[PDB]
Amino acid sequence: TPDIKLFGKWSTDDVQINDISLQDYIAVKEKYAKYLPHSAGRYAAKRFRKAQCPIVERLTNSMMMHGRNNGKKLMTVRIVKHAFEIIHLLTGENPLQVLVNAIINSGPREDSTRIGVRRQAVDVSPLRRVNQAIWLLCTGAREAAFRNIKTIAECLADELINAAKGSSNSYAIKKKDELERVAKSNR
Amino acid sequence: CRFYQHKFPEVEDVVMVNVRSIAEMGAYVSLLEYNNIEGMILLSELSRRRIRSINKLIRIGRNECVVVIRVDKEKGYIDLSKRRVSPEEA
Amino acid sequence: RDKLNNLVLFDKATYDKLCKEVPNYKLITPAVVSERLKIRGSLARAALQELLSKGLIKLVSKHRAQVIYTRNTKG
Amino acid sequence: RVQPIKLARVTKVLGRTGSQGQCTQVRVEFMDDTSRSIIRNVKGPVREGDVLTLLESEREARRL
Amino acid sequence: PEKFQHILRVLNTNIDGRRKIAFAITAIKGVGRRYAHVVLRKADIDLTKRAGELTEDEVERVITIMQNPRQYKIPDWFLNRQKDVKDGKYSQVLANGLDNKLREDLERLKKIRAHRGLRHFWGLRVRGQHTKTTGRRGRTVGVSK
Amino acid sequence: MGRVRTKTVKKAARVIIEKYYTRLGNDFHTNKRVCEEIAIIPSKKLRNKIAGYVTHLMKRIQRGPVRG
Amino acid sequence: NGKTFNQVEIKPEMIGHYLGEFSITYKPVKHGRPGIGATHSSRFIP
Amino acid sequence: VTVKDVNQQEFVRALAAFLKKSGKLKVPEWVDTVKLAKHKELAPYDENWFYTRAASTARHLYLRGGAGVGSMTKIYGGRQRNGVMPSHFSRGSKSVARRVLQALEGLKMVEKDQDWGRKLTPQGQRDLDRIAGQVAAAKKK
Amino acid sequence: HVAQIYAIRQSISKALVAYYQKYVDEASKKEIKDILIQYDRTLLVADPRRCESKKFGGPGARARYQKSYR
RNA sequence: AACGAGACUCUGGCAUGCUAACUAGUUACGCGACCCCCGAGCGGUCGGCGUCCCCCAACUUCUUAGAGGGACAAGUGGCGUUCAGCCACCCGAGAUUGAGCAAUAACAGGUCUGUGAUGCCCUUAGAUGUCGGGGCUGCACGCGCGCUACACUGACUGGCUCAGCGUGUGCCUACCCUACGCCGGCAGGCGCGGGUAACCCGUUGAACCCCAUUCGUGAUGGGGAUCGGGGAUUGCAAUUAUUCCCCAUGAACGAGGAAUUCCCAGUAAGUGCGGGUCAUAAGCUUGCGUUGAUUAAGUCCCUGCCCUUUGUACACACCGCCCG
Ligand SMILES: [Mg+2]
Ligand SMILES: [Mg+2]
Ligand SMILES: [Mg+2]
Ligand SMILES: [Mg+2]
Ligand SMILES: [Mg+2]
Ligand SMILES: [Mg+2]
Ligand SMILES: [Mg+2]
Ligand SMILES: [Mg+2]
Ligand SMILES: [Mg+2]
Ligand SMILES: [Mg+2]
Ligand SMILES: [Mg+2]
Ligand SMILES: [Mg+2]
Ligand SMILES: [Mg+2]
Ligand SMILES: [Mg+2]
Ligand SMILES: [Mg+2]
Ligand SMILES: [Mg+2]
Ligand SMILES: [Mg+2]
Ligand SMILES: [Mg+2]
Ligand SMILES: [Mg+2]
Ligand SMILES: [Mg+2]
Ligand SMILES: [Mg+2]
Ligand SMILES: [Mg+2]
Ligand SMILES: [Mg+2]
Ligand SMILES: [Mg+2]
Ligand SMILES: [Mg+2]
Ligand SMILES: [Mg+2]
Ligand SMILES: [Mg+2]
Ligand SMILES: [Mg+2]
Repeated sequence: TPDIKLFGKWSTDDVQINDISLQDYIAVKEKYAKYLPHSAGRYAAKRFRKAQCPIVERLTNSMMMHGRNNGKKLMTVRIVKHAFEIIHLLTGENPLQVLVNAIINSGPREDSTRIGVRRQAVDVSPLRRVNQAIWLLCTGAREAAFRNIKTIAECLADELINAAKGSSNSYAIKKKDELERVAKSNR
Repeated sequence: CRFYQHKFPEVEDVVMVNVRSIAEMGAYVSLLEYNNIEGMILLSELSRRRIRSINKLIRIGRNECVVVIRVDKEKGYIDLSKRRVSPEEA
Repeated sequence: RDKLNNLVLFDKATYDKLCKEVPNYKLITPAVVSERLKIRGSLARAALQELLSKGLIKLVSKHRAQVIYTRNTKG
Repeated sequence: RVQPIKLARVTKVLGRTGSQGQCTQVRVEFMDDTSRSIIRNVKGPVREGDVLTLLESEREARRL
Repeated sequence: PEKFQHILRVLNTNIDGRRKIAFAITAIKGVGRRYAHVVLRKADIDLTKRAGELTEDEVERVITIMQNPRQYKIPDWFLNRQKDVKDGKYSQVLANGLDNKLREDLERLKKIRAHRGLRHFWGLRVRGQHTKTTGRRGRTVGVSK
Repeated sequence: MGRVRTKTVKKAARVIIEKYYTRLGNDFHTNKRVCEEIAIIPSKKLRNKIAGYVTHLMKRIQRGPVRG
Repeated sequence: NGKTFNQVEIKPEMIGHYLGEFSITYKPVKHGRPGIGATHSSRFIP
Repeated sequence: VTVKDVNQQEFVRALAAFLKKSGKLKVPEWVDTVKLAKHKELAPYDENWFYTRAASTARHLYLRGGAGVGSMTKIYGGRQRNGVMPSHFSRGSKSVARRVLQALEGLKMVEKDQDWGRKLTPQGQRDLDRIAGQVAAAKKK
Repeated sequence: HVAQIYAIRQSISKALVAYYQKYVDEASKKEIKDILIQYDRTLLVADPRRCESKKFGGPGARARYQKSYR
């Protein structure tokens, strides 16, 4: 056991990544196992250094948004903790693999740039894939829980779940495939 | 309550839609000749020629007849178009 | 805006549904019971605590912000 | 009207084209026959060597 | 649990029966929330039962406290009307006593045409606020002739 | 960054080598002391940059001749 | 007032108020027509 | 075990439950009709708030033996929301902080030390550490 | 509060590496230092980051007040 | 050859090396004292907690602040006409910290209301050189810098635990920061000490945050405008309410059209705290810390800037000139 690390509870070493394009850009196994999603981490000092950042910490940073959350990070860690604890119930599966699935199945593998409304189609770099997937599924949650009785942990959990199996009931998937159809038309 | 003998409109049909929100790369519009499954019209497909302001063509709450081009009969993606209509169809 | 109707205390039908919903769920939070039933939410909390006092449910994590339960830690 | 996905590996970065200099010119292999090669235009920050994904390997974009 | 009547009509206003009793009786004018907690505390009532869970005799115990606060030992610095200008009494005006006491106060002011009476008349701001860029109810005017 | 030595750093380092060539070896920390002894550089920051160009020029002069 | 002396007969109800409180220092406003600078659109003369 | 060995919240709950188990420690008459500071907006929920407040006060005296009322009102200060203007830091109530320290001297737990201020008597510290051990043994700490 | 968790977390491990290095052999502390520095740096090397100083013109260090042209 | 750039001056980051400290400390024990067994033990001894009291003990890690040291594209590998230099990497406290200072030539820029700097003009005893009152706050309306919000990533009520830059008795002038006791629900009042300041306020018990309770999608306990009544402090004087406290009243506002501002790392934003003005007194501004992201490593498209070539009927210079 002491050679191996957990977010208190969840194991990393049983994870798998099936998109060989994203194996360089999602950090979860091995030297990227940390006990908490909270490190000082001067990541945003050089260009690609953001790729080394453990994926759960990236999921936390992208969550404290819209003004009256800027900076409040300990709330974000206590949100993520609860979200995973709910996910393990709603499935009975490992929470980290579900997160890795919901990131892989949300990166739009083609987008349309603007040239002149005249657009053109282009393919997205493997880093932008994950950078967009994170944004999308954290906006889905923040949006689903703005005036409902549900709690942000509940909505983030069911968002990760409904996305890890592309279901058209999740904001992320809808927006991704809708961003791809617009590219498909003006190919 | 359903209007017609098929709940999902077929390709090449002209439909009555009430535009509801002008999107960033289209508009999210209701469906009023079929039940209210959403529709998305691409902004490249309002008119055949250059436009000065979108509010002069479409604005929230205006019944209009548009032609569907493609649809994922499974997932629910109704792709809609307005360049491709004659006023007789209307 | 609409009128999300909710009760503050149970009627017999709803009380039956509570003592029978326990196995149906693998996620028991105040919010989900307050939405699947027509419960205010300050009532869902009290009812869930009452059930927990009957060993009918198992508390998996309680926080100041969010509470959770589980089905039976069985099956 | 039906084509499988293709996976290419970036082998060289040429320049940053587009009107605001947003997209990037890049030359890719094909990971099943490393003989093939095309020039593509990507949107994110490509490095070198990472696996793109093409939804229509037949095109070959030539400017902005 | 407890499926008897909930709504109650305390004096001249419909107190909804659902809300917690503290936040239930606040639907009376002149009775904010800080005063209500004191009334309920001096009434010995539980503070975890809604308005529907009180019988017909506790409610009188609460009313008589709201009406005669000075005698149930609620100090003279809680009452909203103090050394009343016309007769020196101290009390909480409750429901229409509030309306009439505001009405009488504005009449009292206008009668001797004090600078506040005229401001209440002309419909302006009575305290010392600037009025050049505020309030601003009316309609736009054009420079054309 | 920059790192383009100014002409007041590329003229000291040229006179010094002409006068004292047999002291200026090939490491930087000894040159940083020789230069401090021979000339009067009125700063630490300037002294180091001068003694850092001296080493470049020394490495180059252990090949063919330089034209200054 | 600032220029006139305004008479005031004293009533008993004036008790405890201030004297100046019965003699206002200005005419109440009623507006004219907006002038040539009134709106951000209004400015132009050839 | 001393007091620093145990979780400083359940210790407070234990000390309050013990203080309100002796019949001593007279409480002021206005205990139920008081805001508790200039910046609050409501009266405390817990009907026994005086007992909790005295418990925490004694604990705070234990950890820093020279308080006086002018810091009990700072130890208890908070943030005032000035309506439509920015908030600002605001002190506690002098009068209840004073009556709390006076009520503790009646239990011989507190005494006015040299210079000026207050500290716990030798007999007060025992009363504390005893329930500290009680807590550590109940929760197994 | 948080900036003291890292002070503590850095100080104790910077200690177990200097109690070894002084009263144990040298080659035993090279084990500690590499079990440590390979997992997370800044358990031995302090962050050099400190707040930058505000300037006139803006609310903080780099922002500026709004500019109303017309 | 001269100026500007750069160099330079201040500041932030590193020294367990030096200098040396009752106006900073730490460790030790000389201690002793309190307390609990909390562990061996029993309760002392072995130990544990101490901003409890000492030392004419030892020292300078933490604190303070002086002298020097350190970083140079210096080492290694690529690209460079093998030059000037660029890119990645190693060792490292650090391989780009932030400011101040700044040229030639100009502008009909601002300031005669900073000046006992000042030409000319005006008024000069029925004053344009003093006291009492009013005004600069007046409200149909158009705009600018902002503050608080539209809530559940929340509001309320308790509980727990952390800073940094600073100022402080006033020379006419006449006032300073506050400990500790007592009285009052609160603002506040009386009493009696310290401070001309690393000495006292002060170990500056700061807010957000952190932990636990009530509410439940409802303009609701969100929000806190407007208005009634009452109680204090400043001052010669508070009405057109100086400021402050309490009970009460409970509006618009459910993320904002066309447009448009600022911003690259301890930065944006959230959060409070000192300085200035200040008899009383920040929704301002100037600084300080505290929790601390997303996106970029680019381009000349838009708005502008610098250098070369080219065209001109412009030179008050395209906001030009000019035809019927
Ligand atoms: Mg706020
Ligand atoms: Mg800031
Ligand atoms: Mg420097
Ligand atoms: Mg320093
Ligand atoms: Mg000490
Ligand atoms: Mg120095
Ligand atoms: Mg080389
Ligand atoms: Mg290194
Ligand atoms: Mg610099
Ligand atoms: Mg210049
Ligand atoms: Mg002048
Ligand atoms: Mg003059
Ligand atoms: Mg005079
Ligand atoms: Mg005068
Ligand atoms: Mg003015
Ligand atoms: Mg301005
Ligand atoms: Mg609070
Ligand atoms: Mg004023
Ligand atoms: Mg300020
Ligand atoms: Mg002052
Ligand atoms: Mg001030
Ligand atoms: Mg000002
Ligand atoms: Mg140039
Ligand atoms: Mg020419
Ligand atoms: Mg020419
Ligand atoms: Mg000419
Ligand atoms: Mg002209
Ligand atoms: Mg022209």
